[PDB]
Amino acid sequence: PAKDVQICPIAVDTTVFRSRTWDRLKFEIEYGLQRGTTANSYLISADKIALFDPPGESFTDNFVGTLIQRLDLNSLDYVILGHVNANRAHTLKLLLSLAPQATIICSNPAAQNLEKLLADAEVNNPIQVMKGNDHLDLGRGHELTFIPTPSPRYPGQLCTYDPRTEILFTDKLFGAHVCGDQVFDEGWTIYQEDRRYYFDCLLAPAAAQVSAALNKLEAYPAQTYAPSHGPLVRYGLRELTRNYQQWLSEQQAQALNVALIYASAYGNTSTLAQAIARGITKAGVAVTAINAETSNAEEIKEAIGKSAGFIFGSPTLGGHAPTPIQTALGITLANASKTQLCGVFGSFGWSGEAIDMLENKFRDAGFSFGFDTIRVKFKPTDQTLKMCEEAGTDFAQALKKAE
Ligand SMILES: [Cl-]
Repeated sequence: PAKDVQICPIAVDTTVFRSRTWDRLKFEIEYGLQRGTTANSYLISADKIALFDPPGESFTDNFVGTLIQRLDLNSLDYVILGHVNANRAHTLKLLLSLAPQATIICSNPAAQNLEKLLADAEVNNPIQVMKGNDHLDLGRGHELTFIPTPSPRYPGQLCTYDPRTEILFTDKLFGAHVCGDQVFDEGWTIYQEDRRYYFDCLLAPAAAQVSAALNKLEAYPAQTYAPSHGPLVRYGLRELTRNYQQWLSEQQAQALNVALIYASAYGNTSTLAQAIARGITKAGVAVTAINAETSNAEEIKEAIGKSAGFIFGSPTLGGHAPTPIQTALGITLANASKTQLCGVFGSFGWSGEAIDMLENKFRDAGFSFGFDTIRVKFKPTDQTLKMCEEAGTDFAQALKKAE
């Protein structure tokens, strides 16, 4: 059917707003099972009123339209962000015009990102940054605790625990891209494929960071996970968590590993990276995704230190690679043995010099390539993604053959 907003009370003072779509939201590998999705927003209305995670651009208008019918937006005290991107920032522009009094609650990386993304918006709501073990009291026992859970794709990711309701707001962790009528997750098997596919696409290339996150989240006695996507996780909570533990262990235990180092200004090269990673992991080879824009030098040395191959993905910005890709290249060249398999991909518009530069440097430095250098003009399509996944598989097979 058409996009809607499903509203449901879920705990004391707590309501979920699920923006639902039965169609494919984006051309991203994670939407591949084509079972639709939801973007979940949450409202805690106590002595103070907090809204978690307004949905992105496809959902902006239905969401604001629905929300104003339920809430006087001038009474909104807080907008809490589990993560930040241009997609979400679009909704925030409208929402914060209507709720000029509200304070933004988010992680420090999310904050810098938001400040960038809203540089030319007129909105100037204040931001309160939260780090681990910070609190925010909404009254009536809802003393929230914050838990940064960063990953290469979501550097600003922030989880939130509400002890009054025993809900852990988990943002991108523990979700599933599936649109259904059930607000809650009764039944294990119907969601099992979606949950594993979600893990495989989003989390497997960030296994060390995701393990670290789950380690922190164990300290909170959650009875429910309230994720960005899919049903709320109540009936499948323990089972899903044990499966995560097992899947993470599998990932970090595979004999071969690929360092996939990328950057992306508008998301295109990132979309390609996800696809290539999935082709690699589905072939039984681990991926350590590195977002060069947010990573540090020791991160890269470490990744290159344990990898059997490395792959660079880069956009072209004024005819050059982004600065973080240039510096990552140096660390890589300074540390990688010439026996590592090499790959190059990227998206571009008018020109793709960054790709050419990287291919040349790696060839000159005597590396063997595991797939033909990938060049995508502007926005990736379904076909593009499948080709990239197949390249990742190809890369993986080439590594396995080498032992
Ligand atoms: Cl983020």
